[PDB]
Amino acid sequence: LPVLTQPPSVSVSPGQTASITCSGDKLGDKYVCWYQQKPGQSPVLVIYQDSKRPSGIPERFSGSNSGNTATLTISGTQAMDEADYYCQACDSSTVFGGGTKLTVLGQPKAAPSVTLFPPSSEELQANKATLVCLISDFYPGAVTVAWKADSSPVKAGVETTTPSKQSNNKYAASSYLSLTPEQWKSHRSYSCQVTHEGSTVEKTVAP
Amino acid sequence: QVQLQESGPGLVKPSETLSLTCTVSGGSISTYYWSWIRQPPGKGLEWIGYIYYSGSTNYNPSLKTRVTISVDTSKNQFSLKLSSVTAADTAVYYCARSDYGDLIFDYWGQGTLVTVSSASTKGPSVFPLAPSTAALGCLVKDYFPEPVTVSWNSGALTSGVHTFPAVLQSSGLYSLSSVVTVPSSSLGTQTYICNVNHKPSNTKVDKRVEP
Amino acid sequence: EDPHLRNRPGKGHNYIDGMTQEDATCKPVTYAGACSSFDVLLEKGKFPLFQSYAHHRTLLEAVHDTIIAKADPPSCDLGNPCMKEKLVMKTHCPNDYQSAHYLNNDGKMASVKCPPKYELTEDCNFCRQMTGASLKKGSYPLQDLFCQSSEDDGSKLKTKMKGVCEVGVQALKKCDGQLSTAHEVVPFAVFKNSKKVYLDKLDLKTEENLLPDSFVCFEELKSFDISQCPKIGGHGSKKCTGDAAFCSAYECTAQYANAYCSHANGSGIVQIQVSGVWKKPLCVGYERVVVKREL
Repeated sequence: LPVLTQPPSVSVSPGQTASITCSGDKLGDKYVCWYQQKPGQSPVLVIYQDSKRPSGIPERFSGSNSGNTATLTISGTQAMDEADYYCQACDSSTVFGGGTKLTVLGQPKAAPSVTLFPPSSEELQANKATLVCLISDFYPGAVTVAWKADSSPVKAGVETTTPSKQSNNKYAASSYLSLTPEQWKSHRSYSCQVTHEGSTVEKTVAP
Repeated sequence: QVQLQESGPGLVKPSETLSLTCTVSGGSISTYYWSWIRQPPGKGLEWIGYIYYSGSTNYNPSLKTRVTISVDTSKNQFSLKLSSVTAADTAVYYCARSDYGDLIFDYWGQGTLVTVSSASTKGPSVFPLAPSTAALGCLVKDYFPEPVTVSWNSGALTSGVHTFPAVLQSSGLYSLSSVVTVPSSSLGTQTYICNVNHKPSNTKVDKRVEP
Repeated sequence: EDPHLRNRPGKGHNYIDGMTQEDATCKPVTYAGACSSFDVLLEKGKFPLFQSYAHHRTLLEAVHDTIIAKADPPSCDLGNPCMKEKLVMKTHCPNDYQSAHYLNNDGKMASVKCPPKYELTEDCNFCRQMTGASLKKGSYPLQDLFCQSSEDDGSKLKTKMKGVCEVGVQALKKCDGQLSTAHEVVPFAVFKNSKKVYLDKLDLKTEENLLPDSFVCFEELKSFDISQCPKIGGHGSKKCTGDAAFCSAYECTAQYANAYCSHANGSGIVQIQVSGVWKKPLCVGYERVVVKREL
């Protein structure tokens, strides 16, 4: 059964020319399609029959196919074009390529915006207690999250998501701290400390 | 103008049969090719098979022994059956349309996630994240399997809504949060209700959030 | 004017093997959709013989109905095996075809096929790299013909043509004198066990009957297989109605009918006069080939 190989991870600085390769034996005898997929949504056809463009697709998108290699090229790559790119043999024995993530360099650093909610009184009536730390709109896509009860690191019960790309190309993350109602009431404050690229952003709550 | 809409359970036990249905709207089955495609979490696309109105089919050879695709022109839908299912079948399942048997997919459905697991379905608890621009929200706690959809004021409130990706806890249950930013002036005078939909448990909660 | 030309007898498969990408509209051909292997046959005055017998089988339908065998090898890409028979025949191919098919001298279906992303030239003797939008997904019929099953033996029928020295690839005798040459549109027939039989005159008669290929059935029209209909005092899965000829043989339920079945006009068993005798052929057609006549 056929296999087409793309590179993971192509990188390009804005306005420059990105090129995604897709290889397989005698691939030049088959027609090739390309699809762009953005976080959380369905693939979108961007190139079909090696080089044609669907009605409504920016003309900076072009493609070509010859020999053992098809190529999808974006001229003047924008931030808009950060996505995964799949090639397909849209011919007799159909197969997709493994996919290429396209990162467009030089986008500006942004610090996380952090919102921190205390336990709801409904949850305290359920004799449970959760603190929610919501972390949005930061670039690059890496944070670390430390929790304090007044002064000192929190023993246990924190769960943090890996960061995930938003629509606007920035990242989001969540941290949850679970406590007994007694642990909530017994301290004077709780803090979520989010550290992004050396600098720390800290919100607090109190019973 | 076509819309494709996948429906089916979100949870299938190992060795059992998975079943999905795609409903075509604003169009018809007609003479197109109708395909099922899947994507394992974090991985690439794989084509499963196609059918056309006459009932004739063509399957990925890696899967042909476990795949059935069927069509219902009178109801404008088509269906997938994937049998003796395994953890490798956990994926988002997409329906897609193509003009010809070269499978140029120019219309796609939204995708349904199907998780293969022996775990039981569990419907979520919903709690209000009261406001202290003001942020308010809904905490959706301890559900299985993913996904859960949230709307605010029956979908009337869209600008300023951030529904965060779920955390998967040590318990094996998921949780997520929905937050909406509003005018601080409005907080005494507008109603904010979050609507939580967990299909795999047929749970549906509408929670009011006040200061 | 007949509204059921796309409601085909037999299976109605109009595709050549290894060109499978318009099966949804070509396997079978029916009322809806476009088929690059079939539609051309219904354009006004392009295939006159087939249009006078449009409820008989195309060459491709006859292959998939096992009436006609596929040549051996079944394609050829463009130099020796093909192109002998192909080069004596003068044909115009529309643009964007990768394939074109014909009945060869042995009475089998042969084809010429271009490489991927190549098309046939207007004379169908060469292939060139894709000019234009899109290759079509079917094969172009190079002959004007129609077909039918037959058990009539023609192992004794050989081309006989007065004053003709060569017609196509067949040399009929030795002519020592000088010859005149021309591309001629020549009637031919193919029988059980015969080679292609070229003819000086085409002479045909239809004998009508009430067999399944004499009716077309339909539920926007949709095709319905008459084999689902119960004959009178017999079993069947669906409920049907039709004209009087149909009701004379099948059960007729004017109120609970799923489908209606009319007589397919022009249908029947076709016979051809060969050296004064009437014989039932497998295919009959016209072909534009080189002919050499004595002077």
